[PDB]
Amino acid sequence: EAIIRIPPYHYIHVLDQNSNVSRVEVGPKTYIRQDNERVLFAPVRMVTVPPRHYCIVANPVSRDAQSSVLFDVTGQVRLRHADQEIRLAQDPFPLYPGELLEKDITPLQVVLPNTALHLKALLDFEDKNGDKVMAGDEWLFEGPGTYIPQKEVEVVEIIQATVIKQNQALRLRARKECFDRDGKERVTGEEWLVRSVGAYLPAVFEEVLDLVDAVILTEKTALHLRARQNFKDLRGVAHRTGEEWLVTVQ
Amino acid sequence: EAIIRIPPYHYIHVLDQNSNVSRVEVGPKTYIRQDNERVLFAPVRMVTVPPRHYCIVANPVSRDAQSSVLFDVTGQVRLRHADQEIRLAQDPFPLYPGELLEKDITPLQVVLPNTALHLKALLDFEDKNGDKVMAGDEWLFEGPGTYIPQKEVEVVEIIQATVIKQNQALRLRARKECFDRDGKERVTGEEWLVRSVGAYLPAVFEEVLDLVDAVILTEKTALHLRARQNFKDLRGVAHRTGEEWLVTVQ
Repeated sequence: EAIIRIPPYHYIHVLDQNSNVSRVEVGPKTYIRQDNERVLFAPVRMVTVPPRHYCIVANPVSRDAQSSVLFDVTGQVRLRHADQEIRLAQDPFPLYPGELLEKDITPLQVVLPNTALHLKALLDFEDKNGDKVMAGDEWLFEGPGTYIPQKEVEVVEIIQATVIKQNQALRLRARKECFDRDGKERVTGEEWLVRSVGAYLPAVFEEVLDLVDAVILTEKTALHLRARQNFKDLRGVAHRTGEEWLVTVQ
Repeated sequence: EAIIRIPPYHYIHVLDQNSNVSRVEVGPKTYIRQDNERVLFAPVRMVTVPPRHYCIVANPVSRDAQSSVLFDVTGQVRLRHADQEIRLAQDPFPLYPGELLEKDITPLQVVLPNTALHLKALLDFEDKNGDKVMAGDEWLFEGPGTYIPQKEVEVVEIIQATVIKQNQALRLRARKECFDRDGKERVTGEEWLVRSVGAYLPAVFEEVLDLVDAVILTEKTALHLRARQNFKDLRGVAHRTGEEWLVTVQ
């Protein structure tokens, strides 16, 4: 039918095959078609973003300073074919020609007060504070809050804060050379021990091992152990790479 | 038949295939149809919301400041394709075109005076008090009362208040790092003990374990126990990670 026939917050792409300038006809209206405004698709609803949600739209539209959707000399929509635009809660924005929906509408990303997101940047970019973000930096999203899902970052995994009970410690194994909470250089595979009571939130590098509990030392017993390598114990005694000594209640 | 023929609080969608501006014709009347007001469905009743009930309507209608159902330049109803509207007790509101009923009319949500709802937000939003609600926060609906079923929140489970009899205690296991009723940081898996007599309402994080009863200590007997880890008992005595001592009537 030559008459195209639109519901209210709907829009269709008219294929002006005198120019193929496919342009969104934001409804609603009894738009009339010559074969210079050829309709492409159906009156399907094309749902929008509910509050505090996000949708991933392929090939978004380039926007000027006033956030206006630009058109070129022939009237075709100015696109970002090789970009992405994270659309938060907003009106039923017209899907301009080229604008494809990669990910349909999805709920926002939530972290529990003691979980963390391994926020891996996939693409080099600059954060809002604007200091530096390398193409693949690792930074840990903190506890209670909500992250804004961006196109340049990827949530590889959710990191549950492993719990360090008293008389228990976490055998942390870094897989890259870096620092720790205390501040001494932690190298790859160097298993170190943190005794801070609580739910020690693992960093981007700490591979969590088993929770080692403190052995039980009454005056009836003494722990006979061998040092695997040079270090200084909690009491402040230098020990060699295999010297066997006793730790007691004293 | 060219005559459409409506009962009183009924309404039908007329498909103006000169514009397909499907618009609700709120009855009742002897509306007459050219093929520019094409009827879509039947005089089926389309029940409304009884008092203190709620219905979930897909694709609700956008409303202005005066809560008027808007129309666009061609007269098609202004919809919220990507939103929800919780309809409380109200009149037989016209189901405008696009407006679908996700959940049919259902009774309101009730909590017994000592049950609780694990109110999980599915979507990021702001509560009525307006401080902050992250996308997936956990807050416990309290006792005797009624919650308003919202689109942004989900009742995962009903939480029966587990009962702590005297000489009994609850072995609470948090699965996230957080605080407790007393106020000390409770980390994941750290089983702690609450001795407050009553029906201790479990929090959003407390996984309830078995109810441990107080052992029976007459002067005839003494409880010989070993401490699993460093702590301070109720009497205020530091105990090591395996020191075995006796607790008596004294």
